[PDB]
Amino acid sequence: KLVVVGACGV
Amino acid sequence: IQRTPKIQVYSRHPAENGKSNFLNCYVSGFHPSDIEVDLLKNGERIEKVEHSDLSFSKDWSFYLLYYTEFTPEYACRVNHVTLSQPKIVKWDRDM
Amino acid sequence: DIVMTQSPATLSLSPGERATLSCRASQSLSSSFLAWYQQKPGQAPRLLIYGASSRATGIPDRFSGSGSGTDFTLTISRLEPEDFAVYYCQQSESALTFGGGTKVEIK
Amino acid sequence: GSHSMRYFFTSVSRPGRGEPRFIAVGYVDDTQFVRFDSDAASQRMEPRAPWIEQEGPEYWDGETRKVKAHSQTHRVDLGTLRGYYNQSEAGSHTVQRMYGCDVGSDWRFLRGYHQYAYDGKDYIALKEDLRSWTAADMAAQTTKHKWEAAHVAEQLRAYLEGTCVEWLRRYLENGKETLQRTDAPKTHMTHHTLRCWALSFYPAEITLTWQRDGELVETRPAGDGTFQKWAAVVVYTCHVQHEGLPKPLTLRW
Amino acid sequence: EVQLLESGGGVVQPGRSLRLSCAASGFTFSSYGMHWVRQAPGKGLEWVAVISYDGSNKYYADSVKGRFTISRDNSKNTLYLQMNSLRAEDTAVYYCLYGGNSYGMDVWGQGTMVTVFN
Ligand SMILES: *CCC(=O)N1CCN(c2nc(OC[C@@H]3CCCN3C)nc3c(F)c(-c4nc(N)cc(C)c4C(F)(F)F)c(Cl)cc23)[C@@H](C)C1
Repeated sequence: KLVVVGACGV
Repeated sequence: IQRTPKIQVYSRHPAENGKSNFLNCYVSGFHPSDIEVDLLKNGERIEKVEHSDLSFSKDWSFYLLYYTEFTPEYACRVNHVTLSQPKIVKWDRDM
Repeated sequence: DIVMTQSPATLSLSPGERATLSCRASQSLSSSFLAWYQQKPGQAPRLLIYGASSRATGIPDRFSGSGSGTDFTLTISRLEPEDFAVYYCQQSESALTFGGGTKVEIK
Repeated sequence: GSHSMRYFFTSVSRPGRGEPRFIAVGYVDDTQFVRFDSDAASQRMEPRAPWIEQEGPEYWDGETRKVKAHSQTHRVDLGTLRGYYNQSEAGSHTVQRMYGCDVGSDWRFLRGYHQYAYDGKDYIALKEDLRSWTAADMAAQTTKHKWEAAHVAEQLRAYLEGTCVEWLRRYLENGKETLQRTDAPKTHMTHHTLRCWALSFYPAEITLTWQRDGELVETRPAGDGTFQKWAAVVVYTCHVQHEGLPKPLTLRW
Repeated sequence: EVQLLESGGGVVQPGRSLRLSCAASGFTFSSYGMHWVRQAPGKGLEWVAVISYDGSNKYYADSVKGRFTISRDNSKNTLYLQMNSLRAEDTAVYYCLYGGNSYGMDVWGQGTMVTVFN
């Protein structure tokens, strides 16, 4: 499954 | 950061005359992502090309697989920013 | 944050008349995550449309949903006396967000 | 053998043709099992393996939510990175992100990856300790400081250690017929220069060598879940070593 | 028969905590994420909180952030909402909802009233 939190980038 | 794609043309199964098979062109190690890959028979492009969806390797360069139905000249034509002129690679049974 | 604006705020239609309600999303939405609910004055909300186009179980044929992207619409082909309630639009792509709600009343 | 799950995300900025194009792919070992394309009509996570279709619609709902969140993040990321680099708005730019986990033969956690690249060059890489970042250029310092202020390293570490490993185990158990399979490479020699061919094997890891008294091509997908490779030497035995081979094979003309 | 039943609502003075409990019967509670949604009397529906199927991921609205805590316990098949520092803005009818999906299955609780005054 894809990650929920931590996808925030740059 | 521009990278010249590497092109490989091959059949899914060992080519035999009068047998159903799949012609594949594999383009690997290019940047940027955009690229034009057309499989052509006797110099005429096949309209029924279906390609695997985009991905990349560890070194951040992409690869794609364009495959069609056929029966064993066929070739793969690749156009990219690095290539000044579109590059044709002719399919052959031996290698 | 996703913001859904519903129009009109209120609807004044006689029974048997066409009803069109609009829900506009702040950003582009997957069409599979929009839903349309009907709430009576004294009950809990009831799901009419899911997926912006598919009716739920036991929903009359007059209810229909359409649209994609940012703008969506709900249409009642022929109003019925029981169809007068408050209609909300909901998105579920990120968290949940209900619209303001359009109340339809008899003229 | 060690099995790995990876996710690759590519976001390409289109100058005026519309919103940037976003593609997400999920791989278990060398087999793709999901796919998201921004320009596809469905705009949902699509299955690309027979076993993954067994998952209920709530799984696809969650996957679509996560992948659209990733799409929005990358769409913002292109603009913020162009601002960081002070680049012109005219050119197109590419952003790549890869993350995943590995499990050993004992199916416990062994390694975790998180990597972010801008224009085909490394930008921000989670270290092997899984508690720190590696930043190369000046904008990468700002990105690292923002990420550390967001405490995202701990969340990513927790994900990679627990959720990625557990769901990799679940996927492998579901796909025992396909994912947990080794195919012996069918090997044969052609003489013209001798070309040693290994065809229809899985996984893609193979080693072909040529010895005299003791060219190569990257393994290409056959298209049906198996791979091909060949090694040619111009004139002597070809030795093929594979995971599915009890002992490596030797071929002489 | 699918059913959601909520208890714990009543009159509360400001600045005090209240607990809401929603019990689910007739469907696999452990697989789905659940929402708490409130409606002020005469006002439109407002989303309050959401929790995932593990209980690992929980999110709250901007208005109720920092004072509301959502929880779930799959052993007793229960979904709890703990409301702290209740104010005059927090009066509403609360519902526990299994919805916000694409396959069209939704269940709404009866809804319990939370009123804040002295
Ligand atoms: C840093 C990673 C990132 O980009 N995000 C943004 C998207 N996201 C997220 N964020 C919220 O917050 C809601 C905000 C805060 C208060 C105001 N409001 C707009 N909520 C999320 C969710 F509720 C979900 C979610 N949604 C539904 N419908 C069901 C379920 C089970 C969930 C969830 F899994 F989270 F439990 C999601 Cl998927 C994401 C939400 C994060 C990814 C952080």
